[PDB]
Amino acid sequence: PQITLWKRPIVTIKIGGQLREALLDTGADDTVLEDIDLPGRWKPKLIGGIGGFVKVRQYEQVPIEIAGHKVVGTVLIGPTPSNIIGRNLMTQLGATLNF
Amino acid sequence: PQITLWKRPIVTIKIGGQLREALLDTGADDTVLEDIDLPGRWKPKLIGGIGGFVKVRQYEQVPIEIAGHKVVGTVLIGPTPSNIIGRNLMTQLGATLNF
Repeated sequence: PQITLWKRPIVTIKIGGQLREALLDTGADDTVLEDIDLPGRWKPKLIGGIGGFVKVRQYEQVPIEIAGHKVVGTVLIGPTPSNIIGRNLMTQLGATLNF
Repeated sequence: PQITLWKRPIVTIKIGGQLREALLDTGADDTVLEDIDLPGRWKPKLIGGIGGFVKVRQYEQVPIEIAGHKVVGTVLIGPTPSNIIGRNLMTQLGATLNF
């Protein structure tokens, strides 16, 4: 799709059989979702850092559908003030900013 | 331009005769720049809020050039971990996310 920026660019995502929403955030390096579970192995990762780091769980090679488009990539599960799709998945979408 | 998302989408800006850089941030409602001065009247604005709000100065109807494209809009001046171009100016650019 072509998404204008008059509103926050919130899209529907499907991940691990869970239907959720998330913000397409070009100011985020990584994807962070709070309200899901994922199976199998993970690795600890520290995010944030201003006033302290937050420990989250890094899940690799995760199949995720974003606004109807299926991709694979890294998903961090842990606290976040909003679900965020970061550049790591937007590059898998082929997503560009255009003006 | 067409900007891919393999790196942070940092662009050159020109504002009030000052050449600077800033991140095109679709996860930001507003534009916030730290390292500039602007002339004339402003209004106080509170931003942030998690752990407390930060007071900044809102400047209205500011002419700003973003990656060579001249627009007009609101600019907040005050502390920010990085200079940010938010959706308020990206709508003035006609900027879309496309995939």
